[PDB]
Amino acid sequence: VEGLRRARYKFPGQQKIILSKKWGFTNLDRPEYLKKREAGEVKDDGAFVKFLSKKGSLENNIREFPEYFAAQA
Amino acid sequence: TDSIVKASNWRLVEVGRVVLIKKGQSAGKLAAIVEIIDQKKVLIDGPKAGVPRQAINLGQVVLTPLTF
Amino acid sequence: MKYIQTEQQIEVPEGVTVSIKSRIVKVVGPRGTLTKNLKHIDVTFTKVNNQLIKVAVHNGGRKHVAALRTVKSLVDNMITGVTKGYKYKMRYVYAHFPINVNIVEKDGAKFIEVRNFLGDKKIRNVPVRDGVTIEFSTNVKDEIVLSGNSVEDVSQNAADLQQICRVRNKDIRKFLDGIYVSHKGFITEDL
Amino acid sequence: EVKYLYLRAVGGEVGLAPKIGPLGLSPKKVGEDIAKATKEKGIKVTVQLKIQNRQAAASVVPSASSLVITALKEPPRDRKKDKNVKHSGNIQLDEIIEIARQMRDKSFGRTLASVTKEILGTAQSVGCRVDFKNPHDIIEGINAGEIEIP
Amino acid sequence: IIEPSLKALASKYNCDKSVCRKCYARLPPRATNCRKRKCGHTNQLRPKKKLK
Amino acid sequence: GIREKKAEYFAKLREYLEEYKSLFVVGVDNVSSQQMHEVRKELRGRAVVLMGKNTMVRRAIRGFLSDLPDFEKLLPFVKGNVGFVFTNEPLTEIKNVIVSNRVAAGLTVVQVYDNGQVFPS
RNA sequence: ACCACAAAAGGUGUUAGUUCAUCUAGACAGCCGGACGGUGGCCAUGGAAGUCGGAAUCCGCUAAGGAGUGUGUAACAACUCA
Repeated sequence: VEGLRRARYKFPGQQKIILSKKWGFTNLDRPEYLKKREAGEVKDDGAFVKFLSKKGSLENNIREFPEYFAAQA
Repeated sequence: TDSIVKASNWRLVEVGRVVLIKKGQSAGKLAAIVEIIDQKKVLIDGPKAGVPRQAINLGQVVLTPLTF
Repeated sequence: MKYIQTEQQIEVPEGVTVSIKSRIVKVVGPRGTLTKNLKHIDVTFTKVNNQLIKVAVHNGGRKHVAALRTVKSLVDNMITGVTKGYKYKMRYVYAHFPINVNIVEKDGAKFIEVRNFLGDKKIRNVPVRDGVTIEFSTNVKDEIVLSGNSVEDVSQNAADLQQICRVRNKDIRKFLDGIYVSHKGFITEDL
Repeated sequence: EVKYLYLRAVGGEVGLAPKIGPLGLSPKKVGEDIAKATKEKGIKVTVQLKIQNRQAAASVVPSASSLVITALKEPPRDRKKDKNVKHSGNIQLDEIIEIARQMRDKSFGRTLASVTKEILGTAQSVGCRVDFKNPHDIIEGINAGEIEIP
Repeated sequence: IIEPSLKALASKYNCDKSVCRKCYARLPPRATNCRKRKCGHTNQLRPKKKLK
Repeated sequence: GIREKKAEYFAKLREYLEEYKSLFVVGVDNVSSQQMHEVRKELRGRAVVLMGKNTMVRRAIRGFLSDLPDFEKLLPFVKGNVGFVFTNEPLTEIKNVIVSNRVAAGLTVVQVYDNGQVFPS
């Protein structure tokens, strides 16, 4: 908030700086993401995370998400 | 020889100060300040003279030296 | 924010009597009398008793509350000047040319005469205001003492005696010479 | 008889006494060799509280807890040649750093042996003081021998 | 020969000050504000350089 | 964590009131760390010295009117740079330790509190 | 209003507002006193004790005191700051 401020000068216009929500490279608000971490829908790929879907075929959804359905806390 | 700070004898706005209404439909009647709202509006009622209870700006009214 | 009233309380000791009409202030005490014109500031003085006076600003802004506070400070300086009095001890600074300071009478005006400041040939002169006396220090080298009632007269005379010895066209942090105010005390010895 | 008190310092065997002890009626060259009989174990840098009674050099040894932690370490060096730092890490002494540190005049305002044994046992920045760990993170786990010294 | 009992009060009145950048005036060390209306009361400052 | 430290202060002041019965309010003014260190070392047996913020003590006493209200008579005597000494020895030995020891050229005892009353000692 | 101009950046000039933290559980500011001990820690040893220079960045008493914020100094003393 004092580093984008320091770059704010080297642009034209009068643009502002707001603090992001939602783990702000992805979508999906910070408490909703902390609830989806506990379910297991959230699969780490490099630098961005693929999300689970309920409309795909079931076989590859199980073999790509082994931890969602189970008795893991 | 003492502290000869003299008077500056005012009449003040306060709860209980009796006023004379000079502008409006009340037109020259005694009322009493009931509860003071802010620096400019007060709440008055003068019920034995006939003016209804109302908020008023302190421009329309003029203070009397009497109190109760 | 338009405060509805602000007040300050001035404490009055025993041996002084104050007389405030409209905004003219007269303070009488064991060292004499002082007067001050405060008609330009819109404050109200109110006696609560012989020892305490409240000043007040009713429906005032921010500047006006600051002006109330400085009215308190000025009346306090008048009271402490008429009880104790003020006494500034100034101390000379010279490296090579000894500053020579005399008290002369010129047409009844009692000037202070400064000679040989950094070897200057200009004979510098400073007038002495009304109510300030000037003594020289016993058994302390290079010290003048200005003592009087008000802080304004004493301090402005000390500042006139200071600023008449500025250094032009040279380095001020190398040429350090001048007459500087050293100590700001009271005339009474205990305080 | 008079009182002269000085605080001499680090020296290898006989390693500027003259400027501090000229007014106390003592020697200059003989006083440098008089401190060799105390700091000669004790070859680590410490202090010496000397007390001259106006006619002789009578130097004593001040109880130093960091030098006592250095007295349970490696002494290997001779003089002027170790070429990097002349420092050496050494053995733990988990029980020898609790009896000697709690006997160096009981300073620093301690009300326990685990207090002094952590004050002069967790300040180790030249030694590790452990065989499988390090110092300065064992003060919250050293809870033995507290009732023995007190 | 100044005998620094006299020089310390001189540095108190002269040398222990702060310097603004755009207007180049003498300012007190704890002061963070210029009192002028032509420079716009700006806030950037520095300590004044002493001798060497 | 400031609320935690102040709740800790409330908890320990409630603890050290309800365990001791002999109180020595002391007028400790401008005392150095050299004097206080040999007070912390000397009083390891009977008396516990408690310094701290005497204006934090005000609301601490105000909130302790429910249990032991006889500490109500201490708020006029928390005035000044004062500290507390918590012990069970009633009058003599603690006053002889505080006042007489460690003087050089302020360690006095201004108030003595014993189970509800006040004593000049 | 067209329309005969004004900008980036600032201002403790003043007014209102958002958020965080201390928040009356005496806050900041000021004045008064502390600002410990291990510890000249390990060192490069003419001399280095926080302080020409290097790494570790601890513990107890605590109400609180840094293997120290500058100065002074062949080294300290000492003032001062959190």
